[PDB]
Amino acid sequence: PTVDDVLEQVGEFGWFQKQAFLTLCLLSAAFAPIYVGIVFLGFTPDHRCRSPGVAELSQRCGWSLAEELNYTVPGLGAAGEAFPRQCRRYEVDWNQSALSCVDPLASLAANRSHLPLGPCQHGWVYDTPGSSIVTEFNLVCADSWKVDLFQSCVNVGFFLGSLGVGYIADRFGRKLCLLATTLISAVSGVLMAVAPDYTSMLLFRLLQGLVSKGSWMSGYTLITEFVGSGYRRTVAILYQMAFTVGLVLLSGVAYAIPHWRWLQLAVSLPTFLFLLYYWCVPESPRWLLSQKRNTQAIKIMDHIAQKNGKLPPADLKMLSLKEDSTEKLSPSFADLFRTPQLRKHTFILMYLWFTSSVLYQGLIMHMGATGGNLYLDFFYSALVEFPAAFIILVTIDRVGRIYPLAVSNLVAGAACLIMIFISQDLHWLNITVACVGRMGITIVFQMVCLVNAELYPTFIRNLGVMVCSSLCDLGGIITPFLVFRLMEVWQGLPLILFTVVGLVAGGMTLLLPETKGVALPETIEDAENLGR
Ligand SMILES: COc1ccc(CCN(C)CCC[C@@](C#N)(c2ccc(OC)c(OC)c2)C(C)C)cc1OC
Ligand SMILES: *[C@@H]1O[C@H](CO)[C@@H](O[C@@H]2O[C@H](CO)[C@@H](O)[C@H](O)[C@H]2NC(C)=O)[C@H](O)[C@H]1NC(C)=O
Repeated sequence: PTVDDVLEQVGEFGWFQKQAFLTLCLLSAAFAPIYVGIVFLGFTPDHRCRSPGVAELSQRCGWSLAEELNYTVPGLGAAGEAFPRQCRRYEVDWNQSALSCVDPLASLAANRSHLPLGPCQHGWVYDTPGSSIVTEFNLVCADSWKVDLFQSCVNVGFFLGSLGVGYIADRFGRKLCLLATTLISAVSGVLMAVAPDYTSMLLFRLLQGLVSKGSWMSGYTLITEFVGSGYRRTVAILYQMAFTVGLVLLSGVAYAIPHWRWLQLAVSLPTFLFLLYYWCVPESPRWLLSQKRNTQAIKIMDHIAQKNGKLPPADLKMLSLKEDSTEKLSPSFADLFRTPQLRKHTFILMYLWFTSSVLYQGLIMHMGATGGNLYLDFFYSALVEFPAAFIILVTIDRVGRIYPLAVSNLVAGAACLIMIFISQDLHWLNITVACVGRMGITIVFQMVCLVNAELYPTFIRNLGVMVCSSLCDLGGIITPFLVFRLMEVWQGLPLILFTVVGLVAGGMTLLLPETKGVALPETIEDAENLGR
């Protein structure tokens, strides 16, 4: 009367599992807006210093947008690539000075650079018709650093949330966390759009970052626990695919409405619908059974059999763990580093997370010049992930879960290496090589997530995956400074480091035990002898 066999009897993947998976995938997309970052709220368009006198002249004679930028604005390329043109204003009186359209300012100085440069007051004039956060608070020239501060604060919030949000989810249940966390995320999201100043917006976004990953991973571990042992692959890969579909829909809607506040409100409000559909999914049977609440576990098992339509087994009355467990099974950070096998697995997984994040950031940084349309580039980037899900879904149960991950990490490393050594000049080959590298990186990410979830015990699974994921955020935060610093030492130093890191990660992946078709553990002592 173990949880595995009885679950198979009612059905590993039945209508109940299908409905629960669909309801959770509805939640998967809601994490795309929070994780994408500030790419759609903080895009910086072209900008010049507003001038009152230009408005009067704009109507007197025929004008064009390109023409106006040319001989009304200070020229670029002097004392910087575009520092003068971006946020410097000559301040020469353009009003009550009828110098003709042909020679508006040429006559006065007979030279452009030598002209007088005044302050860039009167705010700014931006190109895009829509409004972003940069346009809202004029975070353009003097406060340009504030965007980096916002991004870094959001990232450190992510890191803290990874470190801490796991314990509450693990100790107090997975449904309670998925409810409170998503509720806080929703109530902050709609609140950010009504944020008056720069501080409040940043605070609400920091809170949402603290809570979002906790919500997403609670849902992931809930669905993984619900699905049978054989079908973990399908559920996990489809959850990731649902996240990608949410990302694509985000790109589409972001193109639909540019205004950042309306975007945030439209993205946040639908989360209340999912909060309304919390009624469907009950607590994971495994967590309840481990916590010694067998009555509710059997009550739930009766329901799944009912919804499945297959008669429940008569043996449920004696449902329990394989061996008589202790009264208390509380999760704690202390228990995560006691068993040498568990400690080794945790270290390997943390290093794999860090390597994946660093390699991803390096690959995206070393990409080619950005396209004219940001939205199309983002859509293509999201689309490249679907082939990864197609590939991973067909090989996990036929070749295992260790060799694919090792080969994917090594493939991303070799992609970086070929980018470095072989000619990196603009060619059709380079874009395809970058796409292959991106596919390898996303395969690494998804495989690491799945194996890390499947490796830890049921009563500490969420905490372990959280702690191991925190290193991904740490690497994402730290890598830009590392790449900037190393570039000074030598021209191509960063890519050698990327290649060696990838090779070492691929090598270390081999130590991790295989998990092809093995029931996920429920006791730490059981997880210690998993390999044996
Ligand atoms: C610049 O825009 C982008 C921003 C981010 C990305 C992300 C690339 N990958 C989809 C990352 C996969 C990592 C991800 C998975 N799977 C993940 C899973 C578990 C994690 O730990 C619990 C985790 O850590 C943050 C990330 C998702 C949920 C974010 C692509 C982008 O291109 C579309
Ligand atoms: C950019 O602005 C300069 C203004 O100095 C333009 O140079 C003028 O070009 C016209 C012909 O298009 C000549 O008749 C003028 O004599 C030029 N000015 C001077 C001071 O020699 C230049 O053409 C502009 N370029 C664009 C693409 O708008």
